[PDB]
Amino acid sequence: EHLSQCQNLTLYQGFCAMKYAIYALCVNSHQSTYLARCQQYLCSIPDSLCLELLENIFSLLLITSADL
Amino acid sequence: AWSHLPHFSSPDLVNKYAIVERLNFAYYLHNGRPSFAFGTFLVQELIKSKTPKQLIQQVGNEAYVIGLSSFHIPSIGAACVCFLELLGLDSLKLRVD
Repeated sequence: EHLSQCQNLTLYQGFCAMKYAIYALCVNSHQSTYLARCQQYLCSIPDSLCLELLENIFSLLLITSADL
Repeated sequence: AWSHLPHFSSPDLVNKYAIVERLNFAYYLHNGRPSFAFGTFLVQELIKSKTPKQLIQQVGNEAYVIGLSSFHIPSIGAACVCFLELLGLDSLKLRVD
């Protein structure tokens, strides 16, 4: 329940930080609030989940059309 | 699917983007390192020139392009003349330009 949701919360937080990061990334291609939106959400997230998200951001920094 | 923890050198990605470069003669010429320019050019290419006539003509075309690039600057022009002379071709097209 709540303890289970607490794990889901970091995931929900991960879910919360999930949308904001791409949205900043999304417009930045075809071309900032979304970026901080994740980053702010990223300031107060769990350990392994947020580390995974940062790795994903690094990937986004090291991606191309094939990686897309 | 990026299974391996990748970085600035993900092996599959590294293959996907392995793009290496050698210090081409433009380094010396553009700087202006004449005798070293020809010598390093030979070290890298003379043996590597499986088509010595074709490779020599290509290098000459490159030399002419480089020279034409820098009309005002003196040093580049002098380097162009020396490299053409060491090449083994005519020394009047670049000078005329």
